[PDB]
Amino acid sequence: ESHSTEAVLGDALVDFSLKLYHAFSAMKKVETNMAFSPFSIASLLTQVLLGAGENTKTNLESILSYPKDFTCVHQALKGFTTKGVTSVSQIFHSPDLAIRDTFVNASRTLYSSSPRVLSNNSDANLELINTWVAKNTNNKISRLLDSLPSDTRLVLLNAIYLSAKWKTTFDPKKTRMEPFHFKNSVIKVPMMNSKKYPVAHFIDQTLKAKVGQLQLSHNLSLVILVPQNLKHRLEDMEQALSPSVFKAIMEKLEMSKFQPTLLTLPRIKVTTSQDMLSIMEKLEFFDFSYDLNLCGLTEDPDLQVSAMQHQTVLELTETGVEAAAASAISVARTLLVFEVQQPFLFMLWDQQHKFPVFMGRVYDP
Amino acid sequence: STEAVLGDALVDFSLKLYHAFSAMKKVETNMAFSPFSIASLLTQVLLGAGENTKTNLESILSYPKDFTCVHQALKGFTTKGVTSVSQIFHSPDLAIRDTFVNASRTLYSSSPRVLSNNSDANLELINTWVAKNTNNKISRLLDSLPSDTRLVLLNAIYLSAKWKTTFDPKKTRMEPFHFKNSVIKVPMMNSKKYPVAHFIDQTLKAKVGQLQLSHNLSLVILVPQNLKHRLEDMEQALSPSVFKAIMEKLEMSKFQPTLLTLPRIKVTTSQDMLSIMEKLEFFDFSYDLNLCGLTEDPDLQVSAMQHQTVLELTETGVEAAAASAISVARTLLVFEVQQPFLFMLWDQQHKFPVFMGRVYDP
Ligand SMILES: O=[SH]([O-])([O-])O[C@@H]1[C@@H](O)[C@H](O[C@@H]2O[C@H](CO)[C@@H](O)[C@H](O)[C@H]2O)[C@@H](CO)O[C@@H]1O
Ligand SMILES: *[C@@H]1O[C@H](CO)[C@@H](O)[C@H](O)[C@H]1NC(C)=O
Ligand SMILES: *[C@@H]1O[C@H](CO)[C@@H](O)[C@H](O)[C@H]1NC(C)=O
Ligand SMILES: OC[C@H]1O[C@H](O)[C@H](O)[C@@H](O)[C@@H]1O
Repeated sequence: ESHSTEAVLGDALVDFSLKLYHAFSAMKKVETNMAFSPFSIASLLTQVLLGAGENTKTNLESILSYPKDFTCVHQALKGFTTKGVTSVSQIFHSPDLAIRDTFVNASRTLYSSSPRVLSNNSDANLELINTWVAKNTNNKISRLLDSLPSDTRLVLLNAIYLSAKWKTTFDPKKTRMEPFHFKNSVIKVPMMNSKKYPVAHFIDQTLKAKVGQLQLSHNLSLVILVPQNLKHRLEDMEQALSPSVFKAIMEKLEMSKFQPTLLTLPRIKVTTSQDMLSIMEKLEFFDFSYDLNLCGLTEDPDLQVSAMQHQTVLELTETGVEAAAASAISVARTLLVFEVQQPFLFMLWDQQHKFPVFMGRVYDP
Repeated sequence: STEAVLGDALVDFSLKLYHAFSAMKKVETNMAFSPFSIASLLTQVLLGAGENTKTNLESILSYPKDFTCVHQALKGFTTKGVTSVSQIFHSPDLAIRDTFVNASRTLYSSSPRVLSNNSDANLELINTWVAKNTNNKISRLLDSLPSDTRLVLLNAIYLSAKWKTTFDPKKTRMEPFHFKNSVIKVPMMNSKKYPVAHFIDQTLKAKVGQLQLSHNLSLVILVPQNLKHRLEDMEQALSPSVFKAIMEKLEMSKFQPTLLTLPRIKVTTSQDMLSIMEKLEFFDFSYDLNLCGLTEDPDLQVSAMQHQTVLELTETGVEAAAASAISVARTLLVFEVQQPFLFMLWDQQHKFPVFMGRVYDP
């Protein structure tokens, strides 16, 4: 019956994540930090897909990389949900718009929420939504929006942050201002260290890059892709990172073993809000502004997604669950390195379900 | 020819001193001393020894019979990487033979000095004289002299040489070291790629690490591998045979970029060497002392015999480090110095130990 679909969804999420990666890369400036959540965006879009028809249905399916009649997905996606994030995602809608019952049941069954309703005046809503996002993200994301349209009929939202932490704590006392290769200068940045941190790692020839997985709480890992030499730039690594490439990177990593290892990386501290309409368009999906068929969601025939915000917050500092083993006094028994000293690309990958929860990159902490 | 033979003899002598020094000193103490400069001072005295004292010194110093070349060889060995002072003083009532003073001048390029008249004038004389010719590194060689002093042997020495490769001072934090069974925090130097020749010796159960210094000197470090082995038991397992092999090995062993931590080495050790000579079973310097060659005077004894080593190895090097050591190029090789350890400061050219010692607590 289902089960099938954890695998199939898994694949589709990888493919989608890259699509977003590049589209995000594009909308952002050229040497910028970014972070976004393929999972939570895909789930929000998959919520919308539930009540899409004819064209909008086939077009979403296309974007999200789902095959035809992938009905199981809505269960599967709820099943995937990690407790290592706090992921909020409501469809709002104006009073003049009337939401179908058969949708609201299916939304409740499967997404355990349902479209909310906007107040009467435009200006009342902005405070509503920012309060509502703040409340259900425990104030991590307070201000999701700075404006709404005036004629707003259908708003999609998605705030998300990483609550998970490192399995293994980093000693804060062992965190100096060490060097990082920004642009062609060198800059000095807070950098975390452990003489023996547990690390699964290897080299990939195709990317010409160092791949480093680091364990986190809730069966999440952080996968880091740094180019090996400084002679390779990040941009050209991005453009060489196929979905086929990527999937092999993870199959490899699953076999690859965590071993005590000399570790430096920076404090990761990335927050990225993004008008996703721009992105959807960048992916060649224009339905959210014209020819939008959400029959399933509503009967109303003159329908368009007035706004679609995404926001990721992501801190990985020293704090871990478990304090480090054998005090890392020396580096006895281990003879391995992984240092992160130039701009790099990262997943935050679910190990259990084999898909990317977050994705991004760091040029400058 | 005698460079080889002297080389061997100096190794053997150095250990003999090591243990004797180990013995006179307390149990978990830093020490540092110079086998070369002590041996040379004793070899100066050997020049004018006769019958018994001659054969007994020869024995101690590990020289074979009729090793006449030695005095040249030893002068030839002298490194510019140290500042080594070593005078035989003597009182006015004692008369030094001419044939000695010429041979001393020829070979040791100095000659016995003479003491003032009153005991108390001499102490200031000698400490000034040692200060002057050691550029104030060793000021106060002595705190007392005997009263009836007739023959004083002295030897101050310090290491002027430095690391080939500088250590970054910015990269020197208060990191941990395993003193006693506690842990203490001590200034520790680091380089992600320092050039280091190293290996493991099973006999000692120890890490051996050579590090290059200026003037064809190296610093050889012997740390026990695990914390489970103590230093004391490593000392007692360190034969001359063991040691000589350690160096033959090291000569073949290659310097390679390597992850390095060690402490700041900062050791100064003054020592009444009579105590040592006795500890080595050489009693001539207080009775049955035959220095016919040095003097005709028949009622002769070495009233005092001081040694003093100063030894700083901090970050300062000749050459600043290559490729900035930004990351760790080629392989991860390691040598970390985090528990008490034993060291040579070894002449590579001539193959003998200039200094020897150990560090329990920086
Ligand atoms: O964990 S570590 O040794 O780096 O961290 C500090 C440490 O510096 C402090 O120890 C000493 O305490 C005196 C106060 O008398 C300070 O002058 C110095 O900071 C330090 O020499 C301890 C003491 O609370 O605090 C931290 O753990
Ligand atoms: C509610 O939704 C599920 C399918 O989404 C279905 O099993 C059930 O029949 C629905 N019930 C009602 C009252 O709509
Ligand atoms: C000086 O010393 C050398 C070697 O000991 C010797 O050849 C020479 O005869 C000595 N001369 C005198 C006058 O003492
Ligand atoms: O590298 C040494 C320098 O580091 C930092 O830039 C400090 O601001 C400066 O005062 C110091 O001398």
